[PDB]
Amino acid sequence: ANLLTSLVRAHLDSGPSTAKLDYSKFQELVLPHFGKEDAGDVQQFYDLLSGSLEVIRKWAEKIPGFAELSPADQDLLLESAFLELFILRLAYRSKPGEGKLIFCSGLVLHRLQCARGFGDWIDSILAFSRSLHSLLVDVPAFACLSALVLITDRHGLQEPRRVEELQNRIASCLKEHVAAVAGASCLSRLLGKLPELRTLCTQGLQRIFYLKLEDLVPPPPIIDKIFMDTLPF
Amino acid sequence: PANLLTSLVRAHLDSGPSTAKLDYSKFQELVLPFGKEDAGDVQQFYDLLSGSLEVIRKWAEKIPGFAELSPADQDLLLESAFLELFILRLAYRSKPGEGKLIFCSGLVLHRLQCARGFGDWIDSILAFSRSLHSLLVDVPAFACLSALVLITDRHGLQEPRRVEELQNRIASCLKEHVAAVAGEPASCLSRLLGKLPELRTLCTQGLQRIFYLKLEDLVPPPPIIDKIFMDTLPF
Ligand SMILES: CCCCCCCCC(=O)c1c(O)cc(O)cc1CC(=O)OCCCCC
Repeated sequence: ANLLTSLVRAHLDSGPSTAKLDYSKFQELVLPHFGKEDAGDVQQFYDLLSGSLEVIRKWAEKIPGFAELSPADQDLLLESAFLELFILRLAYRSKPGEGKLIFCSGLVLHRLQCARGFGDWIDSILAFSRSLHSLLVDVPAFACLSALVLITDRHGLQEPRRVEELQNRIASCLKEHVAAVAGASCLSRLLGKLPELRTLCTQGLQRIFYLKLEDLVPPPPIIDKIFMDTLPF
Repeated sequence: PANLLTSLVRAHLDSGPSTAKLDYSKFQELVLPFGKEDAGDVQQFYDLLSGSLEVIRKWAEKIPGFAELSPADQDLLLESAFLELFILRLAYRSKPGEGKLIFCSGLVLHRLQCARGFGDWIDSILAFSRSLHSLLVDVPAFACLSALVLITDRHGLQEPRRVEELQNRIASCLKEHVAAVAGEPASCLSRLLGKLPELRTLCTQGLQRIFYLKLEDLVPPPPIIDKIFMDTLPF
């Protein structure tokens, strides 16, 4: 499809390549102090979230149909899927067999260097990464899946039908791809790990909560809004 | 002083169950099985919190001077210390060598009957309990310590100087007692006061737990607990 192709093109451009990969800050051993954290750690965690939202936003803008949705709805979909997309993209691009977190900017960091800012949450993501990797999801299948996480019903959409339309479009594109390379199943197996993912988002909210409590540095505003809008109260 | 100390001790003892009005009817140390957390666990956790609330208020009312602070400041101090006090009184009352949580009603429960509702937080409390017990804090020393958790600076007080005054009064009372029983005139005291910052950290774990449960939203919190959660979030 030209669609599939546009999805893959959007996806690949939204992450880095082996070249663009940044070992400038990477250290294979750091001796941190567990269960505590300073302002640098907290800022870097927030900055990694921020930059991921910026990248995810540009990625979404290249999904055909997405940019013509209402602004409100664009924001709503992005904000509602952000954490879920952050984790999924992180898990898919990282290298858990080496303890390597690879973020969308190309920044590579070791699990121990992420321990301070992220807490447990980073270990939990790596476990998810390993589990997502054992499914062997190829790039076009993934390029579709990720878009379907974004383009989905959310409460408060102004034009849910347009969203549902686009959702169907992308579903068909995926279905078609997984038929073409076969020559319902992997999918049921994929959906099997969604609870891991729902839990992982939850861990993210808890970690933001905790850091907000700590208040060493204030969250960026859009991250802060997402945190708050996600809360049912 | 003096008689202050005596009023503190009297308030403290009257605010908890007698060794003989203790309730083991619900105690079971063997809990088969997990996994996750059902709704009966969440309600019991909220109910246990609730039950300490009214008791801590009557306890505070018997601290000399406390009723002579502004009503607004009274509410603020209670709400801001509820969690810390709940934990401190629990940690002191309970028996961590045996896994026994003893609540202010007299209800005795095993750490595994509290795990589902409280999560990690109960282990953290028990660790604190064990550590508070190694200090061998006698009842008057404790009767003072608890009051000092309540009577302390908080943001929004109308008369912080008066709160400070009463705080100092109680501090002196404590200092004096710990000198009169340890060897005059500190280590033990600086070790006692060491527990207050730990207690804040445990309050934090409580908020995190309430957050998480509010997120899960099996059962909603009681409004007054909910209000305390919300008022004591700086946002
Ligand atoms: C785990 C609790 C989720 C239930 C919360 C209900 C609201 C969900 C929602 O639609 C919503 C929104 O309308 C705007 C937002 O900015 C955020 C959300 C929350 C949402 O997308 O679910 C969890 C992940 C949030 C960050 C990607």
